[PDB]
Amino acid sequence: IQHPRIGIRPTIDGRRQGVRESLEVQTMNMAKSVADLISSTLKYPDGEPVECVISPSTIGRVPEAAASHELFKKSNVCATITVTPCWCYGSETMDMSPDIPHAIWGFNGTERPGAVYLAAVLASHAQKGIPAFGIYGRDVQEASDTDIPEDVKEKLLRYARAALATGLMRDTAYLSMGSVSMGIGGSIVNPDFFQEYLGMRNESVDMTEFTRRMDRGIYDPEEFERALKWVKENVKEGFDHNREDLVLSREEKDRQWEFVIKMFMIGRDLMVGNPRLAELGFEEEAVGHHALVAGFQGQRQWTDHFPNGDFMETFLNTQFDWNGIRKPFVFATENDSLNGVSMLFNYLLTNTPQIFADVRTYWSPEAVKRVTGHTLEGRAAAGFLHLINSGSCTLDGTGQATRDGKPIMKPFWELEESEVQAMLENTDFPPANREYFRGGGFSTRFLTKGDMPVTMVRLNLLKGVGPVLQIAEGYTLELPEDVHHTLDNRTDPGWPTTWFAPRLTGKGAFKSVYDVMNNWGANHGAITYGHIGADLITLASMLRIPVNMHNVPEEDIFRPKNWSLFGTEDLESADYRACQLLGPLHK
Amino acid sequence: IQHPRIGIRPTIDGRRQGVRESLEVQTMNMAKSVADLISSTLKYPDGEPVECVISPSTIGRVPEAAASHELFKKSNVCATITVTPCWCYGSETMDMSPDIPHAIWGFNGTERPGAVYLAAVLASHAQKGIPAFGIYGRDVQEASDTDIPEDVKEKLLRYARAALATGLMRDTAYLSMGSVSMGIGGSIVNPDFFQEYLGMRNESVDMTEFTRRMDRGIYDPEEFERALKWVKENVKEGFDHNREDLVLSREEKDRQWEFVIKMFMIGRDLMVGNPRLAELGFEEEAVGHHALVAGFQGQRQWTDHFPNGDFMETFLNTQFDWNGIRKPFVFATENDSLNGVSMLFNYLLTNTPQIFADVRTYWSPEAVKRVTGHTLEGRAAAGFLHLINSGSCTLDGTGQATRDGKPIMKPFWELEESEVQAMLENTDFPPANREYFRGGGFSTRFLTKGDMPVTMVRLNLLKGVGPVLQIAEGYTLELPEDVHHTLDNRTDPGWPTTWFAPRLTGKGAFKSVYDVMNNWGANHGAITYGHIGADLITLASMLRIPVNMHNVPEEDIFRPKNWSLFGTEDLESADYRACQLLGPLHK
Amino acid sequence: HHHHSSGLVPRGSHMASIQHPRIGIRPTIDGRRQGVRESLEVQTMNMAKSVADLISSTLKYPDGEPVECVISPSTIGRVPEAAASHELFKKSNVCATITVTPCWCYGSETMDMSPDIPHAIWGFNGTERPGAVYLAAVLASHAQKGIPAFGIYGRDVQEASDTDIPEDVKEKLLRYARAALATGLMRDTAYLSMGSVSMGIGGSIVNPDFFQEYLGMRNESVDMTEFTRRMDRGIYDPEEFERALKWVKENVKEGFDHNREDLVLSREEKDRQWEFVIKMFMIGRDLMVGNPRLAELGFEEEAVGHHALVAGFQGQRQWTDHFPNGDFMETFLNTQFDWNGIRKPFVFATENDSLNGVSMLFNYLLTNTPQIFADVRTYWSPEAVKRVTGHTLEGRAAAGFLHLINSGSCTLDGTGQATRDGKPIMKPFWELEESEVQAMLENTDFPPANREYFRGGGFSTRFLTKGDMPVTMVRLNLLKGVGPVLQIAEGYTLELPEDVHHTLDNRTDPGWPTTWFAPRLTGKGAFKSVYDVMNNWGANHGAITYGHIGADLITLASMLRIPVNMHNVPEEDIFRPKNWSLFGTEDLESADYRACQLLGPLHK
Ligand SMILES: C[C@@H]1O[C@@H](O)[C@@H](O)[C@H](O)[C@@H]1O
Ligand SMILES: C[C@@H]1O[C@@H](O)[C@@H](O)[C@H](O)[C@@H]1O
Ligand SMILES: C[C@@H]1O[C@@H](O)[C@@H](O)[C@H](O)[C@@H]1O
Ligand SMILES: C[C@H](O)[C@@H](O)[C@@H](O)C(=O)CO
Ligand SMILES: C[C@H](O)[C@@H](O)[C@@H](O)C(=O)CO
Ligand SMILES: C[C@H](O)[C@@H](O)[C@@H](O)C(=O)CO
Ligand SMILES: [Mn+2]
Ligand SMILES: [Mn+2]
Ligand SMILES: [Mn+2]
Repeated sequence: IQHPRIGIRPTIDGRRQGVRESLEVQTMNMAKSVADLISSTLKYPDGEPVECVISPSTIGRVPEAAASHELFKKSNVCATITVTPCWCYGSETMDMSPDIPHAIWGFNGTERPGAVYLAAVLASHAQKGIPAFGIYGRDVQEASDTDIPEDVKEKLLRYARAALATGLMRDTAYLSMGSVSMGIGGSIVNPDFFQEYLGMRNESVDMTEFTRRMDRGIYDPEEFERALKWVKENVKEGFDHNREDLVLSREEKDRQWEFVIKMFMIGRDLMVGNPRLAELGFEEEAVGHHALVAGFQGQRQWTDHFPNGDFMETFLNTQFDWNGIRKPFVFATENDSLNGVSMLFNYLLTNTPQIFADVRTYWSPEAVKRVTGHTLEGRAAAGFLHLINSGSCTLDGTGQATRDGKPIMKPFWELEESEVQAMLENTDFPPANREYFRGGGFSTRFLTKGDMPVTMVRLNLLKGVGPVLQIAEGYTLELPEDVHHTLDNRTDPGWPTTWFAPRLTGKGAFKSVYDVMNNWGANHGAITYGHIGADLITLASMLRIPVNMHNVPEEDIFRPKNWSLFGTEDLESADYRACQLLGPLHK
Repeated sequence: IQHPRIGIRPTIDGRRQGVRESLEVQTMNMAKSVADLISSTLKYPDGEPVECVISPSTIGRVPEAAASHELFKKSNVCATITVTPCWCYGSETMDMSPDIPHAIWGFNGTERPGAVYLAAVLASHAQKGIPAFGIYGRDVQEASDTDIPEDVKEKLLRYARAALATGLMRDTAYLSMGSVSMGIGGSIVNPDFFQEYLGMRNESVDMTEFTRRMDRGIYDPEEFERALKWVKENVKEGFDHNREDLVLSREEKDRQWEFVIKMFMIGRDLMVGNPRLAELGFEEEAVGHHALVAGFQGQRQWTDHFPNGDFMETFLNTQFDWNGIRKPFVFATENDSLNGVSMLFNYLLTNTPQIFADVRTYWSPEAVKRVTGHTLEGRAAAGFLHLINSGSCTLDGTGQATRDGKPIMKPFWELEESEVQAMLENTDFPPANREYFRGGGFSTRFLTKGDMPVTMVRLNLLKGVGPVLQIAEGYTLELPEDVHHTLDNRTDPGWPTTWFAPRLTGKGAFKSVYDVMNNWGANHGAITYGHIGADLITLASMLRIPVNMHNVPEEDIFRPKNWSLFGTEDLESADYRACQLLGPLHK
Repeated sequence: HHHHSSGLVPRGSHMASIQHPRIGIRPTIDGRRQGVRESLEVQTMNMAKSVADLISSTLKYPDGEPVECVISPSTIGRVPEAAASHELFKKSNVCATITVTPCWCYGSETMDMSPDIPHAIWGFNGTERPGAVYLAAVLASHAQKGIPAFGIYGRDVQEASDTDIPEDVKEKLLRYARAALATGLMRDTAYLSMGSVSMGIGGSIVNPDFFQEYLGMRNESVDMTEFTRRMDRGIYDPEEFERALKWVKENVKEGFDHNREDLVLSREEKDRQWEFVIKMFMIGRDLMVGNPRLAELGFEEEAVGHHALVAGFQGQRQWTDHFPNGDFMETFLNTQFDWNGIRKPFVFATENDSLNGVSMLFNYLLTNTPQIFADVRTYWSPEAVKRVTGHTLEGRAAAGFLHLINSGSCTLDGTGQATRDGKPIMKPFWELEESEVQAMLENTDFPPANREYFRGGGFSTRFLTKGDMPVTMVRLNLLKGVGPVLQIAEGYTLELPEDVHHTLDNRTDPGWPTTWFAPRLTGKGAFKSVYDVMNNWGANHGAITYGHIGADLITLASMLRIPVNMHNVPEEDIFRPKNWSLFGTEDLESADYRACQLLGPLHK
């Protein structure tokens, strides 16, 4: 995990003998306010505070712009924010970097035309096709007012979180383990997508590597022993649903517990390397694949023979193991790289682990009544979705973490001992259903606490357009206990469950919960704690991915200012137009 | 100012031995009705009545179409209107000129298929990609009914005014004086825009020319003397806000009054020439630059040394000076050529002078209450915009002209003596603020009467798309006198002020007055008397400039009939599509 | 360094200066370790080391400094080493990449993904390991992923443990480096228009999209009133001025006055105009690069300049109609010395012909030699020469020639008075001897401007470029809907017989400077005849450099995805990214247009 910085660029009126000198402090202050707001509010996936850099001076004329540019280049700046309380020149003071986002915050004061620079400099951005965000506060502020108003903070932080996400993906890899899984689209990996849109590389390992490392001892054995121990004490084997002649013996299941632990270790070591492997004389294997995100093909070839990926998938995505509480490793079942990236967007925006799930069933109220007798009320009133992965899910997905007595998924550094324990307690691990996975393994079974605000997310590849994003904000549901159990046993009671109801709007594909599912573009979703729809819209716009479907309210949509020039009425079409024309960042 | 004509083309059923002869008069009459409606209702910027030409005969077969075409070519026709009460052939009778607008008015009668030609001939236009407007009245009329119904007149006149505007720009120049002003986008002049969209040329003069003409006596000295005299008697020097050591002596200010007068003269002579200059033996300079519109870079290089452009800018845009009441010369501060064209659209559509202004502040109700104590009511109820140029503004912008006891900006030929006097009385000219303009000059200070209906307009260049138009209909505001003075002194009390509130619609960027400002694409606006939004939409469509933002009601949107084929539901997207595909007129 | 109040003032010596873009050198290696990788480490890192030595010991920045190279933190075997590398280059100001290897490496795992900079790959032509094999493989990935890369592959199999770079490889590495560096040097700098459009000249209608999209460059502009403001307000170094005036009096011979009788200026006026043009120089120079002395004299805003690597003075019409012209200014900006000493030139366009300026800059940055700005004035056919002079042309002039002669100004370096091995050349400033500076000054005078064209006055530059010097005439033109296209014509300056020279000169504009130019004809395309070459020249201006740099420009242009519409470079010298050949191998021109078309400018 690198530390992309935000460059704060304080532009000023270049005229001296009065004007410039009188604005120096006020201008430099706006920069500091912003550096501070970011560095005290946002954190990298590793929990360290975000870092900003200010331009070496205020920017009144081009050479100051150049020096600012000089400094940012060697400072690993992934986005810029310009701030000004006055009029400044524009093409003379603007950042020209075409490969990063930019925001301009123009102080809404009267003494000095701050808003006038803002709009002028953004005209130049639109005219020169360098997308920039415009941040203009609602209320005239006093020339001395030191505060960042609330509307401005919201825009600054949305921007910064979105920008940071682009900053963190850049130059990292997606690691495929295997390749295509059962003809699943997102598992037919498209490097052009990663390269053009995300600035990302593609790495690739045949699953035989897993076997190789196992046969040849290419993993930490002190670590294996500590892990076996930890797993026995912490991980409860669940009910075996397997038919008589497929039920594995206790010996065989025990051997498989060892195996799937080894799998988890190897996956980790693949993604990020492991110094320990150099100590054991596997100097090459030790470096890893530089993967911020990976996936495991699994079915059919691997899972037909060897224990499945559930354990590995589950724990890679979970914020702890025998080594302690930690960042997750964003990881995709069935090597669904599109779902992986969907999860990755969510993760970089929140610093929270991410649920991978099949969108399994839509339950209409009529069908629940028929099958269960129960009439749905509250959030489930309008029907809902059975989100359930084919074996694995982040343990944080239980929703056992708590804030203000409500369920959440937390960044790892905020997790309490008791919370980790609760996730463990409320999960068991049923043997793999051997008709689907002759090779065995152990799935992950739990039920996500209800009444938890979440966003469900999917990237899809549309031929001849590229990626499109769909967003669905909603809430998890708790159902009556009898209702849950009827719908569970009828579906896959061996796998983890989340009951999801999306917020309806009466607009678009959100007229009804059916319409949502009927417009979902894959069998998979990434599900995050939090209502992060607006954040995703912004990120999408930074990366020029059109948003085909969302239920974020129009007022929170925050896009580079030049999107408006493609239209203000038909935001969706304006969006496709802008993305179409600008194309990906790294064409 | 040339006199573009409208070609009226009366098409008829070619079948004789009865049918044709029986329709001759009725058809020829429709033409005359239309020629008359236009020539008695519309006027050129010089006040002369618009001129029409009818085809040399009715058009029943191609050779009549050809003769019509022959005649129009040598008749300086800038748009056509076909009129018919009957069925006619279509591809046989249609105008093929691809570089001008066309309208078809099909009489809504029953005896004879007039509406049937209308729709057929427009199909051909759409099929052959020659955009045409369709003008069809709501109510069946009697075969003898000689009247142009109201819905038809509205469409005919909207079309004609829009068409005439394209007619008047064509083959004229924009003159830059200087080039880029303080990195302002619209001042980085794009000749492709002028050439491709407006059929216009680009002329260019370094500001040194101004100095040259001054040192070398290249202006009318009899005119200078009459002007000095007139300015002393009519122009009141305003309060000097300059700090002690910058305040200029009375001698020095007097020298500067002479200078800025000379500036005004030279600008005029540059734009349009001056026979007087040939008499004084400056035969070359006398021809001018053929500019229908120009701009003056001003800052930073000129204004840092010499008296600023305010006076010149102000009077060029004002409908009188020491030589009497007259057409304005559309003229842009800071050489903002985009604002200049915005003003020019407005001007050719109305024959009224045009306010150039920075969109300075958005005043929310919360902020007014905080700063002033006052709670806004009436039109200002929902917040408003401080429109204020950095020194200059058409004196007609005072709003001292009156119709039915309401403030207006009038075409010059309608101005009364007392009205001109009132504009003068209610304006003074404060010395230039020398921290911004070391070189001095005198700004233009007044406050625009409130409760005046206006449209604010801006053209923006969107990279890889081209120009896009934004329209904002609203009203000027009168604020409580204490309220005005607080907001003024706090901003720039030395410059001219217009308080603007746009009409909100709940659609698009017009949900709130903030949203309007937040979606304004430049620091500048052109502001015209009148609600001319619908006229601008039409003109935009003629020139294939997409409209990105407007608050004109959907029912008044009047575009070539083939726009509907790009869609009837999503008018904005249909619009971008059509403009995208057709491209500019002179590609 | 920071102002006591707000914000920046020139460190300095000057404010904006010549950047030091690095070439990043990536040694890639086989990832396998139970013997193989270790066995190749040394030979691999040597390749890298020796390439960095080749570049740093041969090539210099415009300021005379050795070019800087950066090596990857390690040999590159798997992605994470590539990431460590990219991580280093991102903060080391790397303008281009060279991958070297003697062995097989894992293509897409090891490749550089930067889309905004050139990449070359050199595969050791050895037998022991698949070096070329990596070369072809990784180049295939570049073409598949649309990230252009150059392929350097030596003609003759080398022994493992030969550490000499073969001559043919050297040629390619240095052509690449030279071109790559020109890209890196232009990037993030600005073009400053002084004035804007001059007499309706195309390239003087400055096009920011070109600068931004193609060159990664900014556009600055001041109206020429800024000169008058500075002159009137003393915004220029007056101590400097006094030295300059004295040096000019001593070193600048005023030329014969050709003016119409009633337009001839008095000695008093001429002397005033002399002071004026010197201040114009100082001011134009100050505008471009800034001046610490301006800060000292209290003009802190001004002191900073316009970050201008290249600039232009509009002049005509409205300045030169009134004040002395910019000939003196344009001349000395492009000349490699003045009162302050021998010095890099400041690349500078007459008539604000920005495209000429960019053509000049291409040349400057490829060669470190100053640049001739010319009107391509007249094509002299042998028949017209015979008719007009009675002389039958021979040697390099035999097939006719072009009269190259700017409308007043030209680099004094373009006299061709500097010398190497008996031959006339133009040199980088740091190689110029005293004799040579002196020679130039002695072979140039400065005629009063022609007041029928320049009522304001001033002084033109007049000299004759020495014949028999290899030169390249260059021009970028803008094609609507395509973008920039580049035309190149290699040839020689000519020494005409003296009678022929004076007859032709005096019919033309003997007040201006002359280069007589013969382009190498090839029988191909527009180089069938000297006439054909002029008839296909796309502008009234050209940029002429010493040397034959056609191949270097071709490589440059491919890097910036600028097509070459016309060049006389031998086909075997054409050195473009490997993927250009996937666009075709017979029609190199069309392939080049398709490739530029598709890839587009670096920074769209
Ligand atoms: C149950 C979990 O086991 C290990 O991860 C411990 O290090 C954690 O802190 C937690 O107690
Ligand atoms: C005050 C104005 O002065 C001159 O323009 C007169 O010709 C006008 O008619 C008017 O009176
Ligand atoms: C005319 C003189 O020529 C050389 O002597 C230079 O070293 C001096 O600086 C001056 O340029
Ligand atoms: C268990 C199932 O057969 C799985 O193989 C498959 O349905 C999925 O997980 C859906 O992608
Ligand atoms: C007076 C100001 O400094 C002006 O130079 C500038 O703000 C404008 O007029 C805005 O375009
Ligand atoms: C004297 C003429 O006007 C010259 O200035 C003219 O031929 C040129 O320089 C063409 O660029
Ligand atoms: Mn699945
Ligand atoms: Mn302004
Ligand atoms: Mn010339």
